[PDB]
Amino acid sequence: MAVQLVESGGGLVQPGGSLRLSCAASVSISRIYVMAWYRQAPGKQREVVAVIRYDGTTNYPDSVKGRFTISRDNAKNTVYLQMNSLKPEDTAVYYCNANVETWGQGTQVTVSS
Amino acid sequence: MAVQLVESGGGLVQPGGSLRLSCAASVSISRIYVMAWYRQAPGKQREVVAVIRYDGTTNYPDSVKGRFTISRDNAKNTVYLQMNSLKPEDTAVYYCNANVETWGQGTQVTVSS
Amino acid sequence: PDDLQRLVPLLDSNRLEAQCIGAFYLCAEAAIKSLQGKTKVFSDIGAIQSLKRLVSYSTNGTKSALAKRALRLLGEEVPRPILPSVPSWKEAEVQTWLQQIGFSKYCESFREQQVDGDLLLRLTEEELQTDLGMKSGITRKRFFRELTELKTFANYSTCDRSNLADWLGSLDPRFRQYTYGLVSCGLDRSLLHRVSEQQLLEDCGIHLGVHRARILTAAREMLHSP
Repeated sequence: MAVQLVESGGGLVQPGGSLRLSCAASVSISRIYVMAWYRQAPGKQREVVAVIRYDGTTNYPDSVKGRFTISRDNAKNTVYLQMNSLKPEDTAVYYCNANVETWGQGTQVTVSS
Repeated sequence: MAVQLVESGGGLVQPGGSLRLSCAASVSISRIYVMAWYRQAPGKQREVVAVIRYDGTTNYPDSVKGRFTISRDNAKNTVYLQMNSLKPEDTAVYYCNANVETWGQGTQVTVSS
Repeated sequence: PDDLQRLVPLLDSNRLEAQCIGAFYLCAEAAIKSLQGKTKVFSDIGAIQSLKRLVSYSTNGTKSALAKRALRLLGEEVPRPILPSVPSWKEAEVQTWLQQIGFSKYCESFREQQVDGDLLLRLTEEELQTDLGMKSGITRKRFFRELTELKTFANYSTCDRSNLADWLGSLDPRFRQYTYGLVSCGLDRSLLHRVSEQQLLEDCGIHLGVHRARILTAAREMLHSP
């Protein structure tokens, strides 16, 4: 019953440039109420970067509006995050989150030469 | 008369691990009164990390005591910085500094996978 | 065949009647094609994916009932939503929920008082205003908007024996939010039928008079069923 989430993507890029992260679940995503992406920088606490509900209405924080985009894919159970214009401070470990309780394991993302 | 400084080293390493940066001048180092290394992180201002005088007495800030080491090399005019145990927050652009006025151009240093 | 593909996006319509007739047609021909061996047309045309989609999170008795009848004729299993188990939470989940809804500036106070899921679901305006620090009535109104959105989509199975949540949802989907106030106070489906309005006001925490009246009439109508 306990859903398992697995992430993919990550790694490193240059300042300016896009990337796409994927998060795959054990069941149909269309049953889950909310799903979300979270970001934890070294030396600080977690924070949200995108959420999406069962009806596909999404909320973004003001920090990353226009630069990120979250979407469900119903073909294979996978939620995508698209990161278009990157800054140097957007380097952290990223986590996938089901309803509230269940977490993923995270993927490291870094931006430099 | 205006001394030119050129750096070398930099790049990227993993958390935990050593690196050595070099700074070469246009004249004999043994004529210069003080030389110093400076560190500027993205989103903040510069700060000092090591100084060394003509008589070879060195001062370090409390943040990096025991982990860094600066030395003159009199064979070829070059001052070395040795970075032994690295943290994730020790990623920045590093500059070489002659007496006070003259600067280098800097080298980027990053710590991740 | 290819004719069935034209009836595949019609279900996405905004109006009700289009959805109703599309479901009636598909379910009727499923019942027709069910006794023979050819059930594989529903597989390779991909209509089963849309049916398995729309059955969860739908408050429409006709279309959902028809979709359930269609699925159960093809020998499949109906999905069910995966709702948060709010009333068994701890402080970590409460704080990440506060990150999620956007009230991240209050995560400190909710940590000092050690608010958890059982205490979260029983908050009033005095606890918000006095000691949690939400002074402005606009901010408390936004918070309660978010809370009542969460409460209608929770999972009360670990504490609701008599299945009160479905009884409240059958009246009106907006009413499911009251279920925890009815259970922590002690009620259940059997002994519900003899409660007064004045008990519904301060014990179960129902504030709107209209909801009290509708709940009272609908309960009192189910008078002595056993």
